[PDB]
Amino acid sequence: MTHYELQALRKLLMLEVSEAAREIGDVSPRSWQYWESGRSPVPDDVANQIRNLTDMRYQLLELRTEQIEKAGKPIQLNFYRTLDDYEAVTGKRDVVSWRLTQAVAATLFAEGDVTLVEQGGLTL
Amino acid sequence: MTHYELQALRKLLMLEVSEAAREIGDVSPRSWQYWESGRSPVPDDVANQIRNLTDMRYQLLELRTEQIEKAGKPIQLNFYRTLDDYEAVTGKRDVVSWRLTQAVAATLFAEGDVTLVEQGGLTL
Repeated sequence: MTHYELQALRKLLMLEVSEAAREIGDVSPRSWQYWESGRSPVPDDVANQIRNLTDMRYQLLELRTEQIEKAGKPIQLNFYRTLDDYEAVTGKRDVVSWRLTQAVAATLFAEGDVTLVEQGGLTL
Repeated sequence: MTHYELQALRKLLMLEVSEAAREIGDVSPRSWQYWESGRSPVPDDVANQIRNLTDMRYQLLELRTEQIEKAGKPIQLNFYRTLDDYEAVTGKRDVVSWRLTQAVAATLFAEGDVTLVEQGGLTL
C-alpha cells in the first residue's frame, strides 16, 4: 500500500496520526508520518489493519442503512465529541472504534440519511 | 446548527480546526473550538458555509461517479498530500478546496470505485 493510500484511508477513518501510530502501528508519530509521506515503506501488517478498518466502516454503514430501512425515518446517531462521551455509552476507551463511530455518523449525516445527537442515538 | 453537527461536517470535510477558523470563520482557533464544543453558538453564516461545502462534497462525488460511469472502469484520482501538490495542479492555494479533494478521493478509494495516484489523475 502506498503512502497516499495509507493517508487517505487513515484520514477517512477519523484517526489522528498519534492514534493510528499507537493503536495500529506500534510506532512513534514520526514513523507513521514517514509511512504517510513515502519516506519509509508501509509495512504489510499495517496495510492489512487499515484495510480491515475500512471494511468495518463499510459494514457499519450497511448496518445503519438496514436500520434506516426498518425505521421508516432517518434514525438518530450519537456523535461522541470525546472519548469520555463514547466511554459513557460503551464502558470502554476504544480509540479506533470511537473514531469509527464518528466517521460513520458524519458520513450518514452529510448524506441526509441520519440526524445527530449527543445522547439519544440508536444502538447497534 | 449544533456544535456536534458543525464538528462532524468539519471533520468529514477534511479540515483542521485552524484551517476552518481562518478560511470559514473569520476567527481564532479557540473561537472555532468553542463553536465545536458548545461554549459559543454556531453563527448562522458559518453554518451556511459548512452546509454549502458539504453540498460541494456531494456534488463532486456525483460528478466523479458520472466520470466512472462513462469510463466503464475505475478512474484515477489525484490524492494531494500537501497544499503545494494541490497548487501545482490547480494554480491556487485554496486550503478548503484542497481538503475537499482529499475527502472526495478518500471516500471513493475506500469504496473501490477509484484508484489513487499522486500525479496524473483524471481532472474534473
